[PDB]
Amino acid sequence: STINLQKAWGAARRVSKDDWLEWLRRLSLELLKDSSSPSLRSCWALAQAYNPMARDLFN
Amino acid sequence: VGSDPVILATAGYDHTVRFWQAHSGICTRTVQHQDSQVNALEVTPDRSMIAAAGYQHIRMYDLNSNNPNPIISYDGVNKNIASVGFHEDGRWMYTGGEDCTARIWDLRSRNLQCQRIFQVNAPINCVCLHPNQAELIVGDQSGAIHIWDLKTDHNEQLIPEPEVSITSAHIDPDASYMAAVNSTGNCYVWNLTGGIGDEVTQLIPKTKIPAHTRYALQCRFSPDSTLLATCSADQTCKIWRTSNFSLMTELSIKSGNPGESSRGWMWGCAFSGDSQYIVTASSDNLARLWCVETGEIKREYGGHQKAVVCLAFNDSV
Amino acid sequence: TRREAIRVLGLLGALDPYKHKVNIEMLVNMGNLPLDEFYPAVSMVALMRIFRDQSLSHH
Amino acid sequence: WHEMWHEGLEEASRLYFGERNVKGMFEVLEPLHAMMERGPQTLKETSFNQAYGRDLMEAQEWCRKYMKSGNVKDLTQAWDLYYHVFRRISKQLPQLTSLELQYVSPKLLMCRDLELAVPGTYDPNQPIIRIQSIAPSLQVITSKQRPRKLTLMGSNGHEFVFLLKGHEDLRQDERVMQLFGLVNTLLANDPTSLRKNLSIQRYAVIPLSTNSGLIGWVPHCDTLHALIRDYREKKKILLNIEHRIMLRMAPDYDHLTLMQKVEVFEHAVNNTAGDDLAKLLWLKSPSSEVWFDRRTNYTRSLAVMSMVGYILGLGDRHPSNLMLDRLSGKILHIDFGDCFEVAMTREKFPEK
Amino acid sequence: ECWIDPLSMGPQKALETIGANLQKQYENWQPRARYKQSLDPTVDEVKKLCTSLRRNAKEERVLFHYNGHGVPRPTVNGEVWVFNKNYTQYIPLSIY
Repeated sequence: STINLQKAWGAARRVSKDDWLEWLRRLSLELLKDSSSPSLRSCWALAQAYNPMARDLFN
Repeated sequence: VGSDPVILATAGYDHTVRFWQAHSGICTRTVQHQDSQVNALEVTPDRSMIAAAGYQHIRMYDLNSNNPNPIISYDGVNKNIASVGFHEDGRWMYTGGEDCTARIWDLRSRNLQCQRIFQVNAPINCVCLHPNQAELIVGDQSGAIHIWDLKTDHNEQLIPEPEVSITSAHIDPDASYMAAVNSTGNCYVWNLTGGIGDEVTQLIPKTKIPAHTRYALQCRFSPDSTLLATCSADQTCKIWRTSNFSLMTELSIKSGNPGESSRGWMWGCAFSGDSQYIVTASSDNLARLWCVETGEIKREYGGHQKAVVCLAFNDSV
Repeated sequence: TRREAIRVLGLLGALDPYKHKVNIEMLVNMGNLPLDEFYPAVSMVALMRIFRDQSLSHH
Repeated sequence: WHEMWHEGLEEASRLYFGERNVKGMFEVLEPLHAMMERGPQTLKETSFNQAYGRDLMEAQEWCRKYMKSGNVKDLTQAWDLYYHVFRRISKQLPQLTSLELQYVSPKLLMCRDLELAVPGTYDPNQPIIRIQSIAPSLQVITSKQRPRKLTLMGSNGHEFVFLLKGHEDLRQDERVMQLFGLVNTLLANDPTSLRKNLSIQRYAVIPLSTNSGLIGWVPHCDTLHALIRDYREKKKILLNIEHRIMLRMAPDYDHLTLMQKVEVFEHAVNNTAGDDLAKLLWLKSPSSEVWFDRRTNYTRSLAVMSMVGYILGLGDRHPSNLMLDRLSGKILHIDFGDCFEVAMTREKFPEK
Repeated sequence: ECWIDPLSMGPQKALETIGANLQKQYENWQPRARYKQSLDPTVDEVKKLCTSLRRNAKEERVLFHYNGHGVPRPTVNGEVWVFNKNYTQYIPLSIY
């Protein structure tokens, strides 16, 4: 469960703000899906729908 | 210890008094000192029994007999005894304490109570008997040196520097110069006016030596009166020549490495009979017999569990 | 318009910052708990914010 | 009653066994006998007079027999009964973690919507926040003096917590709070000080007798000693590490000379990183932006109380007597028992 | 518990008080009987208690009152929970 993560990490092909913002979204959602604690894994569907939810659970 | 011409006692927080040998570096005999530490040792001029000033008791152990209990336990004091003097005749004994009350104790008399008292304002840090056996120099924490005359009681108070605790002060056997030491780390030398019957004893300030950066702890002239050892909390025992007041040799026990904090304070300085050697106690639990001219550790004394605050040295035949 | 909005801040003067002051938990959550408790607590807190208001209707 | 009898027998034991002052011992105990001579006014007083009161009265017979006979065997019978109830009381006192109004004083429980206003709240400009109701439970603080933690409901609806100290005269504290009011006024008037937001944190003090009174409980506070204790147990650091290092290097620390003490103290300081309070202020703070604001207030508040304390003469400032606001960051000083350089004057453990 | 709030009186005193009250309560129905309380007992303590009361009345009825509100529920294997000497572990006790 660290293959899609390594794609998000070593992309670095972002030449704008929304490009990195898109990178962030992919990074956050991959961490939720991965996350061992199911209380976080359960919130993955909402985070896809709502960006603020992803940022509140980022840390 | 007693039969041996040279004496070298040692004592600290470990409640022992270890009598070493200068020629070898071997502990000949220890002596127990319970209920307190030892703040200052002192061999008697008669050399029959050593003294050990501690907390609320001036004890005096036997030098001849081995493993004895304290012969004398002068009680009736408080707040420690910083130092102890001894009259060369062997009759009178002087002390100084933090109770702001100098005293005199008659060893010959069996009376527990002392004989004379010279109360002062601030705690007494150091005693020093004048070689003429008539004047007693007395430092204090406020800075005021005094000269309590033993015949006229005319104390001539004097403050070299305001609001600095003078920690020790010594006067050479020839009564030429008198040195004092304070918590700033200066070494105020005073030229003694030549008065005995007149007892003028005027102190002429000669030189303020900037001896150390940090607290200085003891100064003492040699029997030659050519050298003035001055110990401090900077882990260096500097030796100043009496003539020029210059640093002939600096004996340091530093680590030689910036990563070493508070290795141990140096407060021991006892010259040899001929100013060839110099004894030195340190808080690193180790006595050190240094060489004066060269500056080399001749012998090292070890075996003390705790720090070593006192020294004794006696080459009196 | 921006020009006027400045010209009006000019005429009204420059207020002293003090004079204007008179005129006018997520990290704490983690600071306390262990991580196995923290994860439910932080999930709930993030869900409660969505629960209030009309944002809940969408999600 | 059992607390008064406890402190009374402690004082009477010091007079008799310590000083051998027998007449003064009776002067200590005879008010407590007249105290119970009112009778049981509450259920707690009933159960005391039931369990102990019978024995105390019997010990009074031996005391009253001694007054007209003068025998050691007469008075020792009373001290046997006195120490009997004292040991039973001494066992009880740790168990008194909380007091219920129904038992200790039901009068206060009945009290509802009193017109008498909340102590130290009355202002001639503000509307009187009269007492709505008293809470039923009293969380007794486990200390040497065993202060209470009173809490009152205001008519405005907000709770007001207080600290009910016994046998601690609070007229000094009341006067000192008047002084802080004056200084706060002066700081408000100075523009430089006002710009820096300098002020002294103060609390209500309401005396009730020569012994007892009310102190206003400051919320969001905890003693400095507690903070350091709790931080060091978290980080697995020994609470008494500095003391242990000193006694290891030199076990005679108390009897050492001044210079010796300075060495010992320095040796401890060099071998201990004294950053515990700074470090814990960081961890406690939620964010750096708040952390910085907390520290600015902290530094200024301390300086303000340093200068004011010097002038007032406030000594005996060990870390149990000052507490830190975990939100504003300001320092608070409490228990101004020692003033006008009393600590310097006293021979025992003088503070310089 | 036995009409006594245990948290009001503090832990140790409350346990003694409930045992005393329970004795009194039983003494309403049977006042002439040897009562012997066991308060959070060990296994040996239960053995010595029951064997002593059995020795006293070998041929007569002896009452065994058990209140397991503070211990985990009994197991399917016919076991009942008691404490260890240190009150750190629930020790099982076979019904047999």
